[PDB]
Amino acid sequence: VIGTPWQKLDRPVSEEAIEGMDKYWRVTNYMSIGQIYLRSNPLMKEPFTRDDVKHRLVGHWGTTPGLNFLLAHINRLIADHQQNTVFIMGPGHGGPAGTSQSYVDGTYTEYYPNITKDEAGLQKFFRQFSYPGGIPSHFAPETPGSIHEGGELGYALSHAYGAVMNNPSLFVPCIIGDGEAETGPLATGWQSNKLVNPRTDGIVLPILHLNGYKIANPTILARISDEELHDFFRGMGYHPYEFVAGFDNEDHMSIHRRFAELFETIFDEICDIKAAAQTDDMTRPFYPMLIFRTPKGWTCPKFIDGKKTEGSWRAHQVPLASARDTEEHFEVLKGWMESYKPEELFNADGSIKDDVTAFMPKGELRIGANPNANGGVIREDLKLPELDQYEVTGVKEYGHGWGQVEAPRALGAYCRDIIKNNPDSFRIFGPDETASNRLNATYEVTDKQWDNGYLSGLVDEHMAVTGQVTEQLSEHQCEGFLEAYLLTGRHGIWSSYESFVHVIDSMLNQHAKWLEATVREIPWRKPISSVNLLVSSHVWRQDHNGFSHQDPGVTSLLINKTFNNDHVTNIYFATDANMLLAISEKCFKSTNKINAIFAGKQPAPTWVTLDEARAELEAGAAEWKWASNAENNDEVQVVLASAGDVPTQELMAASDALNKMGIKFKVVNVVDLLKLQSRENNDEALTDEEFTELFTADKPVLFAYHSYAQDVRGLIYDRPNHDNFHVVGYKEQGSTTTPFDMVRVNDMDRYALQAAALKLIDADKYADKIDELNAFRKKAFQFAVDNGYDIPEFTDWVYPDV
Amino acid sequence: VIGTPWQKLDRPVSEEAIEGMDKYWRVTNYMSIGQIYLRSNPLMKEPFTRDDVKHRLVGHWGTTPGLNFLLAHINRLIADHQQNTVFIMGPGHGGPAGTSQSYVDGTYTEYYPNITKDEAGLQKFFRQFSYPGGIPSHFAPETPGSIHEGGELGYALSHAYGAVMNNPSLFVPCIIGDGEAETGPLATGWQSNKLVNPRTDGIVLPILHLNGYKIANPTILARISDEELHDFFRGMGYHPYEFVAGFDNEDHMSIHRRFAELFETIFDEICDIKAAAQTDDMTRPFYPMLIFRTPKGWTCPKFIDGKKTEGSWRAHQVPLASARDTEEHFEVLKGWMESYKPEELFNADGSIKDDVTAFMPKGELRIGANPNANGGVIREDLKLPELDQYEVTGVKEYGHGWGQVEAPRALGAYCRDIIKNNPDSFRIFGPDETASNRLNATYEVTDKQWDNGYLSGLVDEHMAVTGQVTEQLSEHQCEGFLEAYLLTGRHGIWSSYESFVHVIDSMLNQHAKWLEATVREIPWRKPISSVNLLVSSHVWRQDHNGFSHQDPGVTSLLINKTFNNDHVTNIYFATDANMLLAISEKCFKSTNKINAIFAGKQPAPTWVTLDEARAELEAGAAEWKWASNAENNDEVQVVLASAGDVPTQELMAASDALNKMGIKFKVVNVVDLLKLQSRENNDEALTDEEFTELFTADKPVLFAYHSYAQDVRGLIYDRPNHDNFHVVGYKEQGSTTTPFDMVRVNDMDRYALQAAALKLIDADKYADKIDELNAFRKKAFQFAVDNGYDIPEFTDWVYPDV
Ligand SMILES: Cc1ncc(C[n+]2csc(CCOP(=O)(O)OP(=O)(O)O)c2C)c(N)n1
Ligand SMILES: Cc1ncc(C[n+]2csc(CCOP(=O)(O)OP(=O)(O)O)c2C)c(N)n1
Ligand SMILES: [Mg+2]
Ligand SMILES: [Mg+2]
Ligand code: NA
Repeated sequence: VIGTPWQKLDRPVSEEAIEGMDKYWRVTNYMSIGQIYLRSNPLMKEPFTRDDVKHRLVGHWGTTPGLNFLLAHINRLIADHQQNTVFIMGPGHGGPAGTSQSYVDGTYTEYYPNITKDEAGLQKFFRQFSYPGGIPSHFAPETPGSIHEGGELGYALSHAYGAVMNNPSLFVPCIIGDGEAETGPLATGWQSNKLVNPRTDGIVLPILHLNGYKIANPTILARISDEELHDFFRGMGYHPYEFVAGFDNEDHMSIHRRFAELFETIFDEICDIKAAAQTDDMTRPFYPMLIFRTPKGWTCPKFIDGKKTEGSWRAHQVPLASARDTEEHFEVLKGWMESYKPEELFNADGSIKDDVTAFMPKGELRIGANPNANGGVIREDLKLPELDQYEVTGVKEYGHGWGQVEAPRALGAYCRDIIKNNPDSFRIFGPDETASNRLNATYEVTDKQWDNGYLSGLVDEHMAVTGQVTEQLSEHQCEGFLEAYLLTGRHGIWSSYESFVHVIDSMLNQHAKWLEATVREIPWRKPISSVNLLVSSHVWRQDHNGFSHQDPGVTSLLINKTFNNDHVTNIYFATDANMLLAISEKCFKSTNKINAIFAGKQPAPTWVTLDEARAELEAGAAEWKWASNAENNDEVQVVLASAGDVPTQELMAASDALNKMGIKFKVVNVVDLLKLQSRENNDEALTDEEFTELFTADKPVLFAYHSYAQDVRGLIYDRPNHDNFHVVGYKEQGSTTTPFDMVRVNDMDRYALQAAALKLIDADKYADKIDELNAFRKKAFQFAVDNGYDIPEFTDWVYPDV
Repeated sequence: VIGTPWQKLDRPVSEEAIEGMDKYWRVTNYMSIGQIYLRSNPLMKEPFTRDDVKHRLVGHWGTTPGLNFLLAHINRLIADHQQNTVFIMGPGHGGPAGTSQSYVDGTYTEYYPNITKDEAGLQKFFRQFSYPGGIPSHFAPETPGSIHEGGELGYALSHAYGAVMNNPSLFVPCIIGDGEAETGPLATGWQSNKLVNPRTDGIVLPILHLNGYKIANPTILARISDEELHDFFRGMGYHPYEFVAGFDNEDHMSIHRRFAELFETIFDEICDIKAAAQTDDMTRPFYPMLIFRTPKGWTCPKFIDGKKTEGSWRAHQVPLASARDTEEHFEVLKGWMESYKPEELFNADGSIKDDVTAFMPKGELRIGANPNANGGVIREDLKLPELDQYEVTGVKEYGHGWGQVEAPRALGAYCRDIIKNNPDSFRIFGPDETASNRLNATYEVTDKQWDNGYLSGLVDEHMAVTGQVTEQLSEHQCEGFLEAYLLTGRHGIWSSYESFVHVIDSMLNQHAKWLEATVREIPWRKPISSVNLLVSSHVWRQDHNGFSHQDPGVTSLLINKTFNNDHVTNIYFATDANMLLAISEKCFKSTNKINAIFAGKQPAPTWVTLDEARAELEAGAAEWKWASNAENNDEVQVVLASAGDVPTQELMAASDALNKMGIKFKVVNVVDLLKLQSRENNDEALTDEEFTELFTADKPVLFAYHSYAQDVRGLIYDRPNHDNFHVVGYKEQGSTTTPFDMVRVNDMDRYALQAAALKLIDADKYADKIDELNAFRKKAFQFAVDNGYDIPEFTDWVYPDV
């Protein structure tokens, strides 16, 4: 247990804590200006001149003094209440407030010992910000206290609410840009309070950083009427509180005492909710939220060159951009930095004075030290059930190609038992598609968590106020809740229709960037559990939905996060349920990855046994020798290779026909796609030797790919024999139609694959046969048009091993 | 002018209009069930049996009777008020309601003459729905009345509000799923009423289709308290009205008269707002919105096999899934279809009776006929200013490589004059980045439109209640507002930081799917203006922001919409301002495309004159003969090729050094990326002959690519000489650092490009020189680390032609 959660003070905030927070706000504003502007002379010691100013002024002042004021007060709250706390910096461009926080709390020098608490360390700390060889301008993963960089805005609320799930002792003050609140993902993030339980989850306090402006415009929420702004928050289930300061001549000590009093009223309401939830965990409370309305750039010069800067969008990035180049801007910078009175905040040796930090929390309650902001320190491996009990044993009993299993059901049973063994640390998220993607075996041991109105057992099923599955129709919510659930040390999986994974392409990009920077250079940030995404209800079988639902291209996005032997991204094609089991175990043991797990939810054959899946998964691609009919590679006339459930079923039927014609081939199944890349691009890929053993040195290779052929063409560009591959993939053809027609129109059906194999072997010899196969594809299409189902010769085919 | 806009009735709705709407609702519910369930016998004529039921039951009933009821009432409104109207079907899976609407209004048989108004046409209409060789299950572009398919949910509101911009006569009732309202893009779409003006724009009426459920869960908005739901809408600037029906035994005629009365009160409020805005166009009104709370699946069987189906998520997809297979489900289907009393709705010949449609609008006011739902019928070409006045004439006057122009400023001036010449039909959208991306020359002739609070001329600049630029910090809003502005017949452009274009990858996928289906098979849907996106503030120069802002990969997404010689997608690399001008003119003349226009906003050289840009753009890739030093292709030792402003600047400096060494090369610039694909993949690409003329038949090619190398490797896989290309691209390296360091760490700097050229020519001979160049890259990096700016030898370089 960290601290003493949800305790009220029952005395006023002390005057010493008020004095300490004003000194914090002054020193963190002074050091944030020093990080943006100074390359030397951090204490302005004689002579202080333009030569001490950076030659490239980069970074963002406007948000920063607001964040520094909130951080003084959240620090005071943590210390006085001993409250386990992680904050979220929505305006992540306020990086200097997050680095200043960790430098004051002492974690900065603990994690970066060269950056010491004295004049030399402070000089290094100022220069390194947003500087070559230095550190980022945002609240990046290399800053203690960060689980959210806030560069791509929108995800502050889903991260906050995912951090509190199953974390009943944790408070998260979530600071949200008022410009960020104009994004789609932030606007739906406020609704998450219908999806957490005040007994079994922790508490988010949204703090809208309503400083009036974004980069070059006012914000929508700051300029609507105050009545509308409070109705809006009350309508989303909050009790809004509003604080306004800095627009008049109120002295800063008075401002701190009024804010401390308000924050204590808010925290007491949060403690009342937490106490009441011990008894009534079914009534959803109106959780507090705070509208914090202060001038953008607060405390900077009111006008610069005749233009209003404090209280304007003009304060967003770098005011005084000529500070190194003109004596006029320099004297303004000098007066601005002097206004914080640093001679009162630092000792002669350059260390921040004890009276500046006496009010701060200590130990693991410090924002920079709390293990929830470095969740791999808390993470334990999952207690996994043995995988063999889930195996589809039909392949062993009856043969390769057996049955009509819906593959994700085996993963549903495996996840049900992972939840039973890990009942508060593994969650499932889905955008109203957990049952549609066939993971509903999980409801045998838990419920979908819904903290909103119930009506009747005739409609509400598998649903309760606490539970380990969460659904909302928003891929941004599912991906963001899971990312923070992992960042805080826990585990989970989500599923999405494949075409709609694209809604969250950019969130995958950012969490991959967070992993890239972590595995490269932040070894104190310990490994977290991977993002596991079941990508299902895929392009080949959108029977009720059609063309808008046909887009497997998240493969191509994921390929753009495969560099530097970081190994943070995996793309897996589950050939059947036993392959899906073997991939899922590997994913659930893995850390520091995004694992995209492709699997079809339609009834489909099972190709391999579980032991076979385990071996083939490790290599990444495998010959299926029981399907190949060639003696050796030299007798091969064509290599039949596939990745994906439906391309594999059509390739296997093509193999059956080609065997019956007397054609010699081998069959290669591909599961771990990036293992096709060269070793020069991927030091864990097949070697050239192993790749040539599979694909041959010089025989044609027909490759039936689940996604866009471009992916495979690009990945194998420097591989031996790559000129001999013919990659057939989805090609933006399809609608609501029958299973055969959907593969027919992308030349992926068994008949077109058999024709393409013959064209690669001898197009002249097999010209008539290729025409007969193309005519059969037309007869089977007319059959579907006339009859309303596919030709039995297509539907009824079973691999002959069965 | 269409109809008589914004007119009140000042009499009650007639009883004949009530009788007509109930007959519409019955016939459209009956035909929607017929589209999902029947392959023959649409009038249930003796014998009606299981053999008339489809063998594959696909499609979605639950939303559909709600939409059919709203469409009866919107049709009655249009006819009685003569109101120019386009609706939006947010729950686009209710396709059978949109096809039934067009079949009743008569547009279906006008556009599809085989689908006649009689028993044979009705049989064909039932069978073809969601059927092989037939039509989609959603409200696809091939349905008259659609500008929004609604397959990927979320975009109903941004499309509605973009359709009304500069369309002051147009009413848009926007029907929004209550599950769809849980998405990010829909949640921020409600805020668009701060961005339209009630005098100069038209009026959206949001209608929340609050049927209680999504696929397998209740919805957040249906289960929060009613007080919260109305506070929420009032807080977002609406006057909420709520209608509840179908949960008790109220007869349907009574329901229609109560709804007609409410819809008239709402429409009168909208007419009051429109009249008042003629005089006061600065006070933002509280626009009506309608909460429409009815049971999901309304009018279907209350229980099926003991499970509650009407008023449940169970009604979402296909109830009675055994209708063909068991006599029990069949008799339920038979009784359900009989309950609409089709013998009263159709004549003996199968035509819908006159008394069913006498209340409907006629002519171009019909939902299926209105030209705003087929905007290419209204679209006129833009009146474009002559391009030569914008040319950067420095290349002609002083030489190739001249100056420090910020390229988008030339496009800003060109757009300013396009707005002046087309003052109500060309808009700019940006997510608070129009000025940051250097398009603010537009504010010389218009303002950013902001219909929300003003405070002071010291902060509000270039901003007014009417104007032709729109900014909100949401890429979903900008892309959705523009898509509908184009779909309704107008023109425009938006700009985004490159990394964040990814937020709307999935919207690009869907608008490309809408274009694919239109150019393939819907020739009555006339060409619309293209989506033009300036992709700027790119990966090489995110000086204030860093690694989260470094992701040029929308190239790779766009490559997955390049099939079938549809030619709906273009990827352009603007080498400099004159190239950007030539690309922008081509884009602004183009139709039926998505044009992604890559350009850097940093000060940069200008390489080509405007006439040169015009020629080179047409071919797609061009030799720069003034930069090449080789006699002919056979004397070339390496081809130096680049795509993108910064790769081109570094390649040109590498060319200068290589010339000075005595190395023979040629320089090829690539602007129209997909023109590198083979003709077999793209019938408008360079031919093999033209491609070999540029890249040689067998010399090494060093290709400095702006984005991820994978893209170029995949596109050239079947091109002559492709094995000799070495593609250098971004590789997930970088942070907030200097311009040289950012290209250094991706091996893109001039020194690494010169080294790679030497390694391709003779790695043994030039081993020492390659070491010297790699050491210089380390000295220039240490220089930046020590001094805080790049080495003058790097920054001060100018191509020697200048
Ligand atoms: C998704 C996304 N779109 C665009 C941007 C570009 N951008 C960086 S800061 C910023 C304005 C942020 O304004 P606000 O949230 O109000 O922050 P503050 O005023 O506290 O600086 C924008 C538009 C972004 N970072 N993320
Ligand atoms: C962005 C997105 N995510 C997921 C889906 C999958 N899906 C199709 S319908 C649907 C439920 C829609 O519920 P609602 O909007 O309430 O529509 P209605 O109840 O009127 O059928 C979902 C989850 C989708 N179509 N779009
Ligand atoms: Mg702001
Ligand atoms: Mg619904
Ligand atoms: Na090759």
